[PDB]
Amino acid sequence: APGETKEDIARKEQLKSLLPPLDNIINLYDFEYLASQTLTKQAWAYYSSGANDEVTHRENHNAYHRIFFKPKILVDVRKVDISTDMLGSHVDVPFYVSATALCKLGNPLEGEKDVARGCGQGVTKVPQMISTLASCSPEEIIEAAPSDKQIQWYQLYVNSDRKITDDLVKNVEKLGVKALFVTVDAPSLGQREKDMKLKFSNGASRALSKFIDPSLTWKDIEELKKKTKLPIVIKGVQRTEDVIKAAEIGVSGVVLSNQGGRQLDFSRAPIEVLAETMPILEQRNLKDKLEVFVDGGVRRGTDVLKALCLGAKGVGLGRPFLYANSCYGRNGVEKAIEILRDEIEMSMRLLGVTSIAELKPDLLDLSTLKARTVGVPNDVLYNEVYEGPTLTEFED
Amino acid sequence: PKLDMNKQKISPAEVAKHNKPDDCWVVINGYVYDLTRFLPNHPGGQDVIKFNAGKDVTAIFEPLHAPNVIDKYIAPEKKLGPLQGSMPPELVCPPYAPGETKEDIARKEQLKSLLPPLDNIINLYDFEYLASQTLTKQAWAYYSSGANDEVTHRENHNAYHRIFFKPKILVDVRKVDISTDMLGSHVDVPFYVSATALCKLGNPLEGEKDVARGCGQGVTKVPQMISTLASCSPEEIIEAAPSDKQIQWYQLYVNSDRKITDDLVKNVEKLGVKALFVTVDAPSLGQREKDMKLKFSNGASRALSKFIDPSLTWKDIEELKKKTKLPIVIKGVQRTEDVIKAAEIGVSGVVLSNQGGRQLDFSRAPIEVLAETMPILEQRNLKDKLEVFVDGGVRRGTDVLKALCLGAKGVGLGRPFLYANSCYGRNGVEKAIEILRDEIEMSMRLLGVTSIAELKPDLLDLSTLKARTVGVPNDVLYNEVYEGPTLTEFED
Ligand code: HEM
Ligand SMILES: Cc1cc2nc3c(=O)[nH]c(=O)nc-3n(C[C@H](O)[C@H](O)[C@H](O)COP(=O)(O)O)c2cc1C
Ligand SMILES: Cc1cc2nc3c(=O)[nH]c(=O)nc-3n(C[C@H](O)[C@H](O)[C@H](O)COP(=O)(O)O)c2cc1C
Repeated sequence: APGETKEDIARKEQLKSLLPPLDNIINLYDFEYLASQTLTKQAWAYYSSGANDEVTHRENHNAYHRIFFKPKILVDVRKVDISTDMLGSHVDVPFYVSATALCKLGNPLEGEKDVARGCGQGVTKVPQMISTLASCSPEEIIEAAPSDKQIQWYQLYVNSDRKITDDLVKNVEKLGVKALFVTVDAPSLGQREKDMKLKFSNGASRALSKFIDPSLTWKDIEELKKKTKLPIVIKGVQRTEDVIKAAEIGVSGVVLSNQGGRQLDFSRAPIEVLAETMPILEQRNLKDKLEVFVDGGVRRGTDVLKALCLGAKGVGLGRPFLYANSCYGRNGVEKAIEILRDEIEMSMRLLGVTSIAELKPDLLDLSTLKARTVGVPNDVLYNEVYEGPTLTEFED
Repeated sequence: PKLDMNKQKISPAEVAKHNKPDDCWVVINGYVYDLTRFLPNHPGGQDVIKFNAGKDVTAIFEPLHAPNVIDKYIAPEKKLGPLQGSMPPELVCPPYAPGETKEDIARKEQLKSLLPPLDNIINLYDFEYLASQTLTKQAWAYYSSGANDEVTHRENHNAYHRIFFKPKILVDVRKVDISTDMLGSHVDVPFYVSATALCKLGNPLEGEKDVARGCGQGVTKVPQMISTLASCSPEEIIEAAPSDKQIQWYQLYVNSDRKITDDLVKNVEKLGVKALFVTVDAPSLGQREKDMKLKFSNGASRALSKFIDPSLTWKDIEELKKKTKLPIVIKGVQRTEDVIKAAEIGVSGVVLSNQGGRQLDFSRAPIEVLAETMPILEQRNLKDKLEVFVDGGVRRGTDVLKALCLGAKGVGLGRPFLYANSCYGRNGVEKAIEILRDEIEMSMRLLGVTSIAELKPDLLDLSTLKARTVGVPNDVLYNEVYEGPTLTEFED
């Protein structure tokens, strides 16, 4: 606690349903606000933070905005269809809760259970990665799913102990789960400063966690494809050339990620990555060779749509659901599933197409995609004195 | 210093009569000195000694200059003779508090070990924030400011942000190696301490010495380039320095009295510093507004000083080269052609620097330069003729990294070690070091590489290097009118 000024009772009156009626809620940002000051300093830090200066973090969201829509007109759109298949499941929606370690932190009672409950409770059901570090037992989780259609997914951090892993691997292949997400981006953890900052007060490879095997490789991989039947997605790719390495070692999926930028500041945003990639995957003919996935930044229908439009087999969010959960639990979480589904939906029509398959790039103004500028330090001295036009008054 | 002479005598209200900065005598410690000559030529504005002339002064001189100061820069016969008795009070100078207010107590008692534990600091920025609350309205002023509209200084840093990474994945990075080597010696870390002047302002007490300490003492250890305008002597800073395998570099401002210089050099070469970095981007003293803005709440070329000689020229560097065994580095190059010229005279390296924005506002980011330049160095088959350095504005290891992949042999920080030393002294400095090295190692890891030679342009997303932008000066009236959307509530 101990940033926990008995103010846990500012927090308390807030949680203490100060929260609005879970349907006054309007977008994913709404969750996130309520989250930011009801959760614990400690939880909120863990969750919110990002690598160092938190550019890549923020950059991932913004890069969506170099991208604008060319939409399509007088296209009959009474009915739109928004579903698609991932790793040959077929899939309500085309986005996916994703793997968000320690939810017991903002959901003490329920944890990532409240998540699955969430992705299955509702007319809509969506996938789920299960962090290799949940607050819960894979079993404890994998069991609170209602619909037996709800799909489910293992993200896994290899180990040091090629044993413990070779165990969980099949331990989980035992319990159901339709694939493997190996999270390569995370040999060390990143220096998530908002965390450290209260984990006290309020040659140092102390920040390589040894759950993660900092020594992972393409062998260790081309291995594990053999030690299993499940498919494999390499979560955390960060360039073109690595992508091709999955393509060649012929694995299955990829996520273009950087862990919500919690990893390395000045990593690019995945949407940039996607965008340069996909088209190369035309000219090699590894075109269908590989499902590609994208994450982080994602807060709107539009975001998602854009991703798709660009190539994504499927798009992932963490935080949003992560807040969702921690304060309406599984209900919160499914409203989320609800929310984001509608944005996908209305936009789809205003966009002029009816199947996710119909989502091709030509629907995108992609001409500014690389306008990723840094302006010059505006002029302190002159702005300070300058003074602007003013609006007419009102009387007396 | 001292002198004594033997002979002369003198007086507690008749040398009170030279105050006219035309005719200038003063009394320092025991002794009396004719100024009139050196006046216009004295590093920190000339000015401050018009405004104090015909006094004692020790208040003012003592705690902020180098020792052997007199007995280096003045002739044996300005060294006039003893004061007999003293002088009366105003007519012996209280030092030296431009803008200070019995508030060096909001200050004092903030320093009031009120300052966090050194293990609390997490980046370079916090030193600077601390520093900024504790240092002296001038110590802050001076350390912190840059020329003019302060634009090259922010740009030096911001420029790093138009570079992004392309990291390598699945690479065994259990062990990584940030050491590298520089200019002949081999080094622990790929970056150094640039020279800063007067640290005794922020560390009134050991100044440049605690820096030498902070980079010698720990297990990771680092190159200190020493300023020709240190608060301490070099002798001091060099027999200050705790470690043997520690390494120290001299920065030269060449005097107009090319002798004084030639002695500086031979002497430093004897305490075996290891390189000389001749700083060339200060023929005039650039103009540091916030620092001026002090005096005034209390020429045309009052910015020259026979001290920093403003007429040094490649012939001069080429003639330096023959009087010395130390490798020469030219500090403050700002574009590709003067880099090649250095190459063509075969000096042994250059620093791309613009002194951290203090000199010429609208100098470039030395990052951007280095980018444009290095490849050029290739196409002239003049690749490794030349070690390239780079400074200004570097605040996180990713920065350092970005420069290394770019070709830099090495990178310098200035203020952060200053602010660090200032608040915290030698552990301050080391602590910084440590902070930085960790960042580097850690990101060097995330990037998918294990040693410094594997940093390379193939790791960088350069595609928006050049995107320095200026946005159209935009829309007070509309912005004023637009109400943006809004997040939901909680319920009273
Ligand atoms: C007599 C031989 C002297 C020598 C060799 C000398 C040398 C120096 C040097 C290297 C500096 C650092 C300034 C910078 O940032 O550019 C300095 C600054 C300073 N000097 Fe001296 N100085 C001398 C005499 C004096 C005298 C007579 C005074 C009378 C007060 C004086 C007062 C100061 C002060 C107050 C500063 C710091 C102010 C600032 O630049 O913000 N010095 N001097
Ligand atoms: C609080 C938190 C915990 C995370 N834990 C994991 C994890 O255990 N394993 C994993 O592969 N990704 C982890 N991630 C990364 C995500 O799966 C995902 O890449 C990310 O959140 C995408 O960005 P976004 O949150 O803004 O939507 C986590 C992210 C957050 C915010
Ligand atoms: C307070 C101060 C004093 C300086 N004095 C000198 C000096 O005497 N000689 C020199 O060559 N450079 C001097 N410099 C410039 C640097 O050595 C260096 O180029 C600069 O500090 C690099 O930028 P940074 O402070 O953003 O890291 C000084 C810089 C500062 C900030």
